[PDB]
Amino acid sequence: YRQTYWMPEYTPLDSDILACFKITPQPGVDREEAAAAVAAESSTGTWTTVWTDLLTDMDYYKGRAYRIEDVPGDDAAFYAFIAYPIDLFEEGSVVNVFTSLVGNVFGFKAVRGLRLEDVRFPLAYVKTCGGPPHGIQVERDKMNKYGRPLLGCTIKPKLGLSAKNYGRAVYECLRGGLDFTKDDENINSQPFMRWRDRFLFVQDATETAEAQTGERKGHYLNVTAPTPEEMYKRAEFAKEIGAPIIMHDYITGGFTANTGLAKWCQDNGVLLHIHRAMHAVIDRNPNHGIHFRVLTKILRLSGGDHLHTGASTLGWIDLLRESFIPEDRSRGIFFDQDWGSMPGVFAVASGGIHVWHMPALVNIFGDDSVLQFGGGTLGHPWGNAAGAAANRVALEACVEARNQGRDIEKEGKEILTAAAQHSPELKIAMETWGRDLARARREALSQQGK
Amino acid sequence: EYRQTYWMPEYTPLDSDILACFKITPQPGVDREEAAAAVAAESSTGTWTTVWTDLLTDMDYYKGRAYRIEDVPGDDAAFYAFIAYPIDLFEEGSVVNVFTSLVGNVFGFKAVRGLRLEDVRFPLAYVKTCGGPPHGIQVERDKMNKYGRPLLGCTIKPKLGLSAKNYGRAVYECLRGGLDFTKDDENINSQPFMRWRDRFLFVQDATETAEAQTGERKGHYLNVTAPTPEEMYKRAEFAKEIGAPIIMHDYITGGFTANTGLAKWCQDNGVLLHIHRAMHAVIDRNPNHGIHFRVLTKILRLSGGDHLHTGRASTLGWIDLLRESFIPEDRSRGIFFDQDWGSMPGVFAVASGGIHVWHMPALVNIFGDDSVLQFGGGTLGHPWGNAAGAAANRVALEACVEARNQGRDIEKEGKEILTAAAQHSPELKIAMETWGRDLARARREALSQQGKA
Amino acid sequence: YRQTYWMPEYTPLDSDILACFKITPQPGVDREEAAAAVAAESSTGTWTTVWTDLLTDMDYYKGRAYRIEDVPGDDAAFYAFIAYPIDLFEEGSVVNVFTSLVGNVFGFKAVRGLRLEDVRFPLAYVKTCGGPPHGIQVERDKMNKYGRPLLGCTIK
Amino acid sequence: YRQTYWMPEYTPLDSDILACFKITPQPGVDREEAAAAVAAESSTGTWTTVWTDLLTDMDYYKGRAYRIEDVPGDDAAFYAFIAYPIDLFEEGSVVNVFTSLVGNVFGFKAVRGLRLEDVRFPLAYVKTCGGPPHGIQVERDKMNKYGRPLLGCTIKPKLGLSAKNYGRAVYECLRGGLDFTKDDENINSQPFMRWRDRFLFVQDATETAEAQTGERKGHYLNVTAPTPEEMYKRAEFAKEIGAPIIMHDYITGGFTANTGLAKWCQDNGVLLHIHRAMHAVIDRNPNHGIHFRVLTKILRLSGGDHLHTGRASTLGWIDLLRESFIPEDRSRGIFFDQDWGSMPGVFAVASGGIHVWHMPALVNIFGDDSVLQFGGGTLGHPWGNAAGAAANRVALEACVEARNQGRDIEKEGKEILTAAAQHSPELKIAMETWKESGRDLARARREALSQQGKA
Amino acid sequence: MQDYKQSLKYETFSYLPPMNAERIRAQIKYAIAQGWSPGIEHVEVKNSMNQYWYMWKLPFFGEQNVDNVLAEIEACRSAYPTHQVKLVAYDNYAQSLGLAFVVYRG
Amino acid sequence: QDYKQSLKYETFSYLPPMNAERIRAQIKYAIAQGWSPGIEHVEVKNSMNQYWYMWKLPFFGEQNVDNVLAEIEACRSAYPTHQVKLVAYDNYAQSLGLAFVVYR
Repeated sequence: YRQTYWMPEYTPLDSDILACFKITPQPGVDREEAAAAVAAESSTGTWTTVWTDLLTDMDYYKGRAYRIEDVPGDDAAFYAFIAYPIDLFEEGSVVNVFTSLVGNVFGFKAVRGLRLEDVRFPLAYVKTCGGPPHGIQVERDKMNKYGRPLLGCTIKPKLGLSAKNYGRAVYECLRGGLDFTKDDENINSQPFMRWRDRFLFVQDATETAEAQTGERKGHYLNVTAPTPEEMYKRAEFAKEIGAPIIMHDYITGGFTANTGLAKWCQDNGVLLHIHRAMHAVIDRNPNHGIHFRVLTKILRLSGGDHLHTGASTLGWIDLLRESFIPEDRSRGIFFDQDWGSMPGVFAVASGGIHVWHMPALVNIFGDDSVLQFGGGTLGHPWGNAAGAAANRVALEACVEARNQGRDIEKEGKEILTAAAQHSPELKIAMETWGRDLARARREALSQQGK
Repeated sequence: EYRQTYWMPEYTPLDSDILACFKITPQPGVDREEAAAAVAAESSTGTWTTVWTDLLTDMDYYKGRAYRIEDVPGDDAAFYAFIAYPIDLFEEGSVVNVFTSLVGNVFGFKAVRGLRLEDVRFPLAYVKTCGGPPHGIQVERDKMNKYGRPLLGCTIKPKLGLSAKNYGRAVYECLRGGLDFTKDDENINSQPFMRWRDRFLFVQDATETAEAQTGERKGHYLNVTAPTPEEMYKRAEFAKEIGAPIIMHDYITGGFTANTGLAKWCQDNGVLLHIHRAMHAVIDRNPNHGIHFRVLTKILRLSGGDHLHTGRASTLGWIDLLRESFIPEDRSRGIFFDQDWGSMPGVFAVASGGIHVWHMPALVNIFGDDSVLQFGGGTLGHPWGNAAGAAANRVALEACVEARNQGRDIEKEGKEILTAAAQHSPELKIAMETWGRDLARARREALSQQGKA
Repeated sequence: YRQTYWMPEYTPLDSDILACFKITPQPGVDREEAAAAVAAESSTGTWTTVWTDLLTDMDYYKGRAYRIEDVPGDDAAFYAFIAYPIDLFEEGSVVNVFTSLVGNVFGFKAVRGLRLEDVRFPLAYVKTCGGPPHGIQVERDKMNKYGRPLLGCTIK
Repeated sequence: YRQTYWMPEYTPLDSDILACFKITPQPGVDREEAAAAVAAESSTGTWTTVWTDLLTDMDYYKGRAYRIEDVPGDDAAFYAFIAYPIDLFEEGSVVNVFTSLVGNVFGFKAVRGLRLEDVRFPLAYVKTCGGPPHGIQVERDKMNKYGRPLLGCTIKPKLGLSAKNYGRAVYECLRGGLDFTKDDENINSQPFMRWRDRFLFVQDATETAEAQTGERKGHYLNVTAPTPEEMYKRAEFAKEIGAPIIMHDYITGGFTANTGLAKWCQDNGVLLHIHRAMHAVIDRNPNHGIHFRVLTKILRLSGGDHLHTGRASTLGWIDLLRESFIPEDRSRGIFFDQDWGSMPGVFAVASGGIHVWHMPALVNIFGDDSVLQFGGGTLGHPWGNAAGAAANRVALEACVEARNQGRDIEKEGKEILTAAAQHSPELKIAMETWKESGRDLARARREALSQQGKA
Repeated sequence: MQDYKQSLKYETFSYLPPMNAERIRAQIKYAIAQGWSPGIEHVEVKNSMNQYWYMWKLPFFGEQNVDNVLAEIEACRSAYPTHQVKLVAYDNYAQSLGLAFVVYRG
Repeated sequence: QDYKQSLKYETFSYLPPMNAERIRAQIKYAIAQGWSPGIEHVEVKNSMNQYWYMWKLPFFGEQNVDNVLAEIEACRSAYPTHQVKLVAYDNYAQSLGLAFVVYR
């Protein structure tokens, strides 16, 4: 392997895809044979040479291991940096780039563990992908929502609710002050709630709550389906009935399906909320799998307008949202990632948060985020509308504080208690439970280029 | 806390229930009943909380519930939770929804160190809702006119850099040599150096030319894996438009939605569907955290394919899962539930990956007739060309099958059989120098005379 | 007909389609043989066993009479219970199930009268059919009607 | 019911649909009132006269009993004859005519039994229906077959056979001398033999036997389906692959589907074989139900090119099926003149436990414009499907050559068959194997009306 | 058992031995007795599945004499000794052939 | 060494032609599996046809290897220019457990 595939003097081209693999080799392997093996197994599949290879330019069509680094800690693991000429891949196909990097090497017997940490998508390849159907800024304009994170509520129980009872919980949430409610990942078209009936009553709920609040309202109607035809049919019905946003399970429904849904959403002006169902099967083992920041770049190319994003955390949020993200090893960002004009994707926070988390969530995620309260909304003692108002008051007072200059996370309890003197719903609720870097680069480049 | 609602050791599963077996490695503080219960809740009704909306529903029917706990032989850190799910929790005919429901949330549960889905029991009433293989083994054999032996394939290398016409030339040489199939690699889609439509024209040209010169049906797994469903289907239609018998898909990297749709399209159009399991090792290698390949095997059979790559004990476990009509429980092979497929057809097991003439006796002895044997370098690497390597492998496969049919022990007698055939075959001789169903049939007989008894 | 199609020890599988035929037999035929005939006539309808049968698994692909009962208050008629394996039918086709059960056997001359009383559709076959487009509860929600029977008029 | 619906002086108009109901009345009801009730229940079904009736012309829009007769040899039952104005029905809809006549009245409690015996379809209503997609003479021309009844085999077992094995039986049959093989009525698309695979291998068999014999072959591919979209998809694939003939179960699939399929068959040149599965549920009980001759007429109007016809009544409905005009004939259960005009006739199909020894009586009862379908009588031959087919085909021709020579083929049966075996070893072995004017009237009347018109 | 020998066929009566003058005569008077019009056609062997064979002259409308038809058969066969010869009988009522069979298989 | 192309005939046609001992073994193996031996034949130009002529009928319940081998030679004699194929019907799978050309 090392003869052909370890190329330490190779400086990558701006058009190459680059991959950073954290290799954990067996005790008797030299780091360069392992790095050259991973370059070869993720590009040409072999070490040998048969007569058909000599019909081709073997020097151009191969991945190159071009640098090896230590891992702070695990002295039994090293980072292997690999370059792939842009021509190994079909344009506009996260499916083909993804297949090529991870479709084969991860069974390699010669390593104890393989972990794909990051992938440098060159700007020449980004420009071939459809990207977000709309992206953060177009979505704020469509929904007419500026100055705060958006608020959402995943409806529960995921199971056993009729369409109409389901619509009831949606209506009571949206009228309370939440921007969005959300179908669960597992809600597709089950016997207790067929999709067509759910879509109708949810849309009823959405228009009734919108007319009673004068704020635009959304609900992520989940179109994840058994086949592309069913997926598209469901997306078409949401458009026919006026629904402004739909949802897809991009990993379990799949990249081919999702890339297609994203492009249909842009063709049809339908916002697209993305769920990362099953990411943890893949991204949780720090020694074997694919890191969620790779999964995050895949989705932005493929297409999403929202994405659930759970140090590392704030790295992949930048990757999801900003125009340029500089290399930052302290955040596991191993390469500069340039996105150009490809719009960024709303970062979605979820999982067991309530009013007490509000000051931190506004602090950490910033304005261009969606904050999704499951039980934090429904579990309010006075019902869904009261808990939506509580969450909306808390969010808005944490934002007014931040704007006023205060350390919202330290003055958290104080900010909240003061605004609860104007909102019973909030007070009872308390009792129950990157950009500047990207723009600095644009200005600098506008003045003198390189 | 989950234990009270989701731990039901008194529950006996209905025959219509989906069952799962998780290998749970709990954190040091958590005891087994509570881990099993959390897993069951986080993969069905994803909470311990009772909010008012739950009281609108029958919380007792609409939940997964853990019903049995077991030790893991030789691992005290881990244990098995067996969990039952009412058939009503899932969209019918949608492995996308059963997959999402089972594995789309629970794997991030912080109170567990490692979670691994070992097996899933699909009830007959849910199997009958899924399309299954577009043809399956026996129908494909009829269409292709091949009986009494494993099928033979070769994957074209290099995977990168070949023009459409150069590629078809390696295909032609292989096929005319006696191989039944050739194969696009998983990464072969539509890259700048070989656009997909050009590849399809020249491969099909090679397929027709080799079929004319041999008198045996030929095919080449044309890869329709694509960025979008629209591109996938367009590529599939063109392969039918030109007369190709078989196409190919990367069901995991393209996705379960696209693949179910492709299988449906294939069955509606008479095109065989060869399935590649790319990415699977990301998921099924680590024995403490992920999804075992035998689960990935069952989802493919239900989603639809006519061939699946299958790669000791577990390996032939999931082969039986892939091909046979009924597979009884067997923990010696990692089969944790009886799996009844009914009349849903079996899928060819495909063996590939660094194999040559010398592996033939073991391959025939292990996979049997209803398998495809894929040779990478083992055909391209022959020193007289592709045609001769194809012939060498074809002769060595046939000699093993004739030897097996005759009562010989083809593994114990591997060298002798191949040598005795080497004498009538210069291609094989120099190539030698360079390098279960009984059970399902028994149960069907018994259930025919006695029924339920 | 009897030796192959009367199986009194067979217990129906849960995947089986079951039928209950009330048979009024002609005066000179025994109940065993008439049940087995109705089972054969409503599944294989074989009047002469030929070589193509031997290409198939004949024990599986056949209806089978498995029980007989008296008709209370009628000594001339009896109930024949018959099991059909789920594989005999096209999924999601009442057309095919109907045609199979009742398409041939009601003309059986060797019986004086034949009445199909009940059919057991197994869950695994129910799941293959579309069912009501909506059903009672969905409809009530669509029409916003609760707590009383609905009322209609037929125009004359 | 009587004062408005019993009209003994009404003479039926020629545009009227006429029905003949055999009524077995309950002990305490008179025949007048029971006829008038059946007429009302099968047209206006009024139990209380209300104000909306007075918005309509009540004298026109109603069925009317206009005659009653005794049932010969049955003092308990009588015949009620009823006229329905052509305007009561949707044009070109046997569905609507059927539903109107039989959709309500058979549940009339005041009657002990009700049997619809015959229906007079007036010419002016016949002209609104599509009819057979082709009919006997067109089909004969398309298949280039003349001077003998056609011969078919029904493949058995109905169940368990793979698509390819099923095509093998088909190939062996067709190549030995049958014109047609047939899907069983239960064969749709089951797990052991998906329809698309069945169609492909049957067509392969059809073409191979056709090339090996030089006579056009066919196989009735059954397109009976769960849904109209599936029915039409299956029919389109048979056309796509070159198949000359398809099959429908018109009762169990139903008239709406069958009517649409016959329309599609004419538009696409596909011949259409009609199976009568379920008919014995409706038509076996002589006291309650619908007689098969009605179901014969419904099928001619709805559309089919062959129809299974399975004593005096039997010969009657064959005439109703095949001929251009059929006179009233109570001895053959024909209660009204039926004029079909130019609407083509349909092949009658004889099946059910017949072998070579039935051939003389079959050629003699059915004549040329018929299909003789052998189930086990072809497959059961100790030498295979080809020899069994050849035996049936030799027996068929020799009976036709005998009859064309003037011989009493039914009397001289065992002799014509024996002189035939002296040249066909296959027919001889099969003989040890198993034991033992309608046209002319129609022509006479067309010529009569051609010279004189109304006379 | 005896193996079924396969060979081309030629529709009605072709599964019986070829017809002597006597058997042909009886078919012709059968047709005349039916009121059908006798007709004669011929075609090359390889083309026997053609819808349209060469017509020998014209149909024999109003023909009562079997022998005249039998002679016209002979003359057609003598003009085309390599061709198959067919006898047909037109039925103008049904616009069909009452009867058709190959007299010589060529 | 350059590769010599010629027409082939599916399973076993890459091995040397079978004498009587080898043919019998395949027949015995098929019976040992419980399959029904069968014999088909066809003109050489037509070997790729799905439907060959059936020689007689399949030999159901047949345990005598030597009687199937006789019928092969019987079929060869009746069609000396045809290819002769031995098949073995698997009733459970509705497939063929074995098929190979005995005489080319």
